[PDB]
Amino acid sequence: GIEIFAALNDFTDAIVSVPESVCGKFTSLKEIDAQVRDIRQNVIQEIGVVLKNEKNDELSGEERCERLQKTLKEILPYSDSKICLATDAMNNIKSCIDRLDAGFEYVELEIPQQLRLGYPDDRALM
Amino acid sequence: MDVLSRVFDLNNPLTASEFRAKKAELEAELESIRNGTCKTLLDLA
Amino acid sequence: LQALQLVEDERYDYDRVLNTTESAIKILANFCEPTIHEHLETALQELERSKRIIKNALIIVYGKEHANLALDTLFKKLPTAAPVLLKRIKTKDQEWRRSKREWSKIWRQIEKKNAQAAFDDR
Amino acid sequence: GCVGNSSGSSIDIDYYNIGNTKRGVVSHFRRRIDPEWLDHDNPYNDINIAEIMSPLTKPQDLLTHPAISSIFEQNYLSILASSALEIISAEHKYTAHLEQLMVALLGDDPSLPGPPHEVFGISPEQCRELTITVQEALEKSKEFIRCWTNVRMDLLRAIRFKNKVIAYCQGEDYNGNTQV
Amino acid sequence: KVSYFYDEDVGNYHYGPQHPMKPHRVRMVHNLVVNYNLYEKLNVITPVRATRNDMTRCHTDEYIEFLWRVTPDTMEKFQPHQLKFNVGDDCPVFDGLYEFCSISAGGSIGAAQELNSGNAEIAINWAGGLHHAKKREASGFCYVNDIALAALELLKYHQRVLYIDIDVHHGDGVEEFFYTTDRVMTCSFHKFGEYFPGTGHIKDTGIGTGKNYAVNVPLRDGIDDESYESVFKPVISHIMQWFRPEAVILQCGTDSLAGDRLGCFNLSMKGHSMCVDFVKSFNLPMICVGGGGYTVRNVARVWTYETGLLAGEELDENLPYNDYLQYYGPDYKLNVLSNNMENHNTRQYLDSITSEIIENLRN
Amino acid sequence: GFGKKKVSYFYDEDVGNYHYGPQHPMKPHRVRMVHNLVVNYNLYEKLNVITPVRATRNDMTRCHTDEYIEFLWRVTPDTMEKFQPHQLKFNVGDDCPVFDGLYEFCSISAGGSIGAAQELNSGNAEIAINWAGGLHHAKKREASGFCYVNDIALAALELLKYHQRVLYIDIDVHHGDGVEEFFYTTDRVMTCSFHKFGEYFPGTGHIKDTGIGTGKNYAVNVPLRDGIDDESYESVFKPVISHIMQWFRPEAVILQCGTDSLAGDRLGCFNLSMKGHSMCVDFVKSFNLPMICVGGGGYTVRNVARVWTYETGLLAGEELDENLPYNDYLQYYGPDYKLNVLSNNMENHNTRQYLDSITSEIIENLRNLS
Amino acid sequence: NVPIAQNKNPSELEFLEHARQYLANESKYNEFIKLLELYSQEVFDKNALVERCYVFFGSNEHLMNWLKDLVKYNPANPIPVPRPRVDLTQCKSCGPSYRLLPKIELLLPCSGRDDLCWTILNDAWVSFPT
Amino acid sequence: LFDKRRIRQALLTKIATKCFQLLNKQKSVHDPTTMSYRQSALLQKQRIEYEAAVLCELNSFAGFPTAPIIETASFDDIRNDLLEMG
Ligand SMILES: [K+]
Ligand SMILES: [K+]
Ligand SMILES: [K+]
Ligand SMILES: [K+]
Ligand SMILES: [Zn+2]
Ligand SMILES: [Zn+2]
Repeated sequence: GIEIFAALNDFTDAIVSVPESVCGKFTSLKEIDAQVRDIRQNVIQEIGVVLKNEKNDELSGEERCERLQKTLKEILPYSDSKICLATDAMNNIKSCIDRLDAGFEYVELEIPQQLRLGYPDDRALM
Repeated sequence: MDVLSRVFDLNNPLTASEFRAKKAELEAELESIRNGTCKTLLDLA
Repeated sequence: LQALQLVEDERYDYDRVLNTTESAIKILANFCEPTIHEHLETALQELERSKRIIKNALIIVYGKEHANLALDTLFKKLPTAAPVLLKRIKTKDQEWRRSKREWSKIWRQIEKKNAQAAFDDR
Repeated sequence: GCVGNSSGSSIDIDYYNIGNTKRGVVSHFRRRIDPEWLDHDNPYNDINIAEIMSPLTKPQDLLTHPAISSIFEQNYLSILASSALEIISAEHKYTAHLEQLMVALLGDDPSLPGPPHEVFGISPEQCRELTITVQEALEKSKEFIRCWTNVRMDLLRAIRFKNKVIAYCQGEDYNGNTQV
Repeated sequence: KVSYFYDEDVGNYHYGPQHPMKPHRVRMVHNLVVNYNLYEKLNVITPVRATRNDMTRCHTDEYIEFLWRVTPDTMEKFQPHQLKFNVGDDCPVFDGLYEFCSISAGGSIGAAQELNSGNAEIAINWAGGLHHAKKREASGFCYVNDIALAALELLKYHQRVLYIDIDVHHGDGVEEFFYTTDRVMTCSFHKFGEYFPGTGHIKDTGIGTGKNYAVNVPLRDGIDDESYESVFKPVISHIMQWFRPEAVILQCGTDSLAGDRLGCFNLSMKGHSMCVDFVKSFNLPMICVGGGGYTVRNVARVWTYETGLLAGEELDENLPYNDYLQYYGPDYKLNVLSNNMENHNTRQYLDSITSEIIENLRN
Repeated sequence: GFGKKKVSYFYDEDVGNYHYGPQHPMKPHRVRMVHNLVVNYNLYEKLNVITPVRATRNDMTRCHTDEYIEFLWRVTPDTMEKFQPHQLKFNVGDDCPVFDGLYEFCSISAGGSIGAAQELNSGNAEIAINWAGGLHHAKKREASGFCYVNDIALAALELLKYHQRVLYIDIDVHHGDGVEEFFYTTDRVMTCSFHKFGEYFPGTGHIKDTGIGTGKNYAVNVPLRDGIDDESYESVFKPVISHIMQWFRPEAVILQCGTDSLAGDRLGCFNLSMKGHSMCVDFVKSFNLPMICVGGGGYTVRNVARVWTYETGLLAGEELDENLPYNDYLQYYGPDYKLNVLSNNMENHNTRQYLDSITSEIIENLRNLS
Repeated sequence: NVPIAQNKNPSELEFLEHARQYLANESKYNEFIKLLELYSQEVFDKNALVERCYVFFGSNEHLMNWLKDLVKYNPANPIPVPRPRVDLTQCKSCGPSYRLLPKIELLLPCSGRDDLCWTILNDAWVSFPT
Repeated sequence: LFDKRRIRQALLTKIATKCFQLLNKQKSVHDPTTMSYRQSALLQKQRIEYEAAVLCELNSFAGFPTAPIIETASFDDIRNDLLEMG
């Protein structure tokens, strides 16, 4: 008979649920990401001077790498934090999006054709 | 050539020892390729 | 002005609860795995350092009487008490988040109307 | 000493048990029919609960219903997706350099045929420690990217579905734009 | 190069069921500092929790030890001793009280130590600055008085400190701490009359060798930006002329804004930030702490603005999407306005008190 | 150790052998010619020449439609008597003929472009060349104007996995309409095209075509007139691009280097020379961004061969001698036998005030940006 | 064809009813229904439906031949014969050169796009020489 | 030389992701957590429709309803949990 839109009424709840998990996680990231940028620029400059070997030649290659080694040792505990946060966010959004997808699979079925394919005359078809 | 098409081609849970065994296998394979003795590296090479 | 203040107090009270259950979910789900029986004296040390978050999660989900009971019983029978707590707390979290969505549907209208009509202390 | 009195006798709550759950209520602004109280004394006047919480029943209602339309006018996904791209890009600028150093240290560098410890003079016992730490760093930095990319791609899936629905429930008012 | 202290735990404490004081507000501030990309322009530090030997230079050891041992579920043996220390009704006992007190006092002492050693000129501790707590009892939402400890730390190197207070309530704990000394001068701008704490009379200006070295500016209801400016700039200017401070502790309570829960002023974000501007413009070592503030949306926005302006930046007017965004509807802007509340300060009154003050300050 | 960075350079030895039609202006043969000079200037010692991995169906339908790619992959010049509906639908048959090895040609082009994108994504290079690519007139649903599969879109998509903003500069004499239509409603790719706007193909590109939706102010058109010279072109080119680099702030550039905008071309109607044309490439390169440089138009093959050779030697950081060394096509390059293309005495139509007007307008539009 | 929404032609009704109980999984039963919908509105042809159906009815050889006999499939000529072309003269415009596309035109399959091509690439506005 | 380095890099990444994915899959399958989509959808719609009527009635008669209360678990469920933990 006449159809309630149960799926279309759950879709609007899923579409709201999606941003919140990742909202918390995004901010927690931006903190870490912002307390690591100087070290990352250090590492980039160091790798550049070690890999060109001809453009900034002021070093003793044995020490030019001890510096890079120490700097890499400094950045290591931040990568773990980033990995934990990324896995948390991944799981949360995965569940939420499975829900939203299962919904949209149905909201496209109980909607009249003329509302998604237009009237059979508003189609150019030369 | 065509590397990406040759290098590229479970909810049942695991006990503690099966998990440890599988993990040890994967770590050993990683260390195998990091020094150039893998059996998938050598065939393509 | 007081209707707006009540809106703000209500959403604050939702937030503190949701945040507490979140952190406790995190820790407990960390304590649930296959290899947990192996390295237990390390997990048993990350539980003493977080006893307060889990105590508050229990106070919220059970009550101030069963809280001590569950805290002790988990201090002993850890690698099989942790999963049932995790299941309960996740169910509660899901339903409370679902509730907060549908009431935020209404807090917004309250704030619109009274934010307009509340800048008149004459 | 009494800093103040925060709780006035207007927000006091009364609990009523319905079915199996008790619901509190603000009962100072009831109908309390009397001469002194006017309608516009009620803060919660003209807040219709029956039409805020009501279902849709008609697809086009998505664009006029108060609460729902206030929901399809937020752009919180389009902010988050761009934030994800901005986060991935810096990490990748770092990973590319780590990766170049890695192919140099392993030895699979076309432009470096000799032994790597020679081409930047260091003891062959220093090159192994360097290679170990570079390997850890590169692997972790690759994993973070692999996860954050899935986060971002699912945000994009959500955005795609949302726009598709906004365009379906517009019938003949479909001008290409779908910014509500 | 502004030291900015922030401990992540302080936003997880909870005074009581419907209490007006929420430390959570501090967390909201940080959540806008990060999303405003001010994290990179500030030297962000994590305070070293204050020990028990640090906290009993002002307070007594008996009161501090009581604070240490008490606990919300084992206060059946303390319940007699509760109200001997004013704890219990509006200074409740909650879970983790001593941790919160150590966090705030440690932030303040850390800021003072940053300024002592030249590592900065401006320090910020938004989760300290509790000016009501007395030497032997709690008082009006505050248990340990961190500002006295910050000043006792500053006085090791500097020679004369100035404590400015723009919380609508009177700063009675601090004033009573340094009431008989000339090396610290207290200045308060407070609503007077039938109000908490009921001290702060325009004739209370210190004893002993502290005579003339306190300043109470008793205002009245409804005051707004222009009148506040007209009475704030003259007195501050004459204090800097005649006292010659070396360090400035600025207390930035925000219950003096329009719409507060327990406030009776009519300032706005511009009217409030004018005071920070004007005190910063003297180029001094400046600690800048928090205080009151009980409508938390206002507190968050105003304190974010004042931090962005103490660093030197210019934050947008719109608000960046963050976790606590919906607290700020339905406009979502960094602005706090004022209402048509009727002022009660006749110009003659303001000029009379200003002249009495300045004539006191000539000694 | 890993030393300097060299220029990757994609070439597939079969690419020269595909032949459109009897008197068709487009000759893939020309790429062969370019290579025969890159070999005989001994340039190949400063490049990294790479063979492209031909692209598949599941790689070309990231932009086009299943029906179009299916028709491409199935048709042959003999069995096109059964495809007469598809010819009408897909715009194939007169200007875009069906020939032998059509699909293989398209796969070579698209594979070079995607390979260049992967090279930049990986960090192995900072410049990457592919002269067989750059077919900028192909739509998502159709073929249009000598092009069948729009590989610049595929390169851009592959670039957008790690770079947040991309800039596509187009200096073929025509309007790059496929690459504009693809990215018209988005603010992650900004297109900028300089072209002859008039009674000219394709007919689009009006100065007030600057994007819809979110891509409002993220397309740039510069409509010029006949006979423009090197100094007029430079006057209108350098300001626009300077402000795009200032205000848009990209992270990766795709430079289309068509050469029917040269003096004496079979179809174009401009008046640039080899140095005037190379000025653009050198200016764009001077900004130090990851860059792709693709082919494009060009229907006088001697001029095209010499110019693309010069620009290749100029991206590599070299300086080529102006005498042509003996190569297999020396008799195409008479009678000077020099590495140079010369302008003529045709009359310019772009008065100074016109150029000032459009430059001002465009710079206001770009000031709308962030 | 199968041009009515959900009701006609007892043959098709029985075939649809029996199409489950093997495809009993609904999540991959709605997909087949949507493809039938696309076929009946003239996006596909009888030759282009059969291939995705092969994806669904590979093994159950009884159903597949029923299907082929239901759309009058001919194995003599399997070329797919696409949908005719639209004339953008009678379309809403935005600027000198762009036109808006009918709603149905956005329902052509592009089976390589992930959810980055779908949000970045432009789908609705085409270009028309003014 | 090109293809050799390409293969090595690709294999390195593939094996590392396999390792991480195994770790996560174990942790998540050990995590403890109907009849359709239609059923849960209809359940939620019926429940919302009931709550709306309850709250409109309570609105007219008694007052304006505040946020839903945050309560503990049932007596039965607390019992069963203390049991299985015991
Ligand atoms: K004093
Ligand atoms: K004061
Ligand atoms: K052009
Ligand atoms: K664009
Ligand atoms: Zn106060
Ligand atoms: Zn051209």
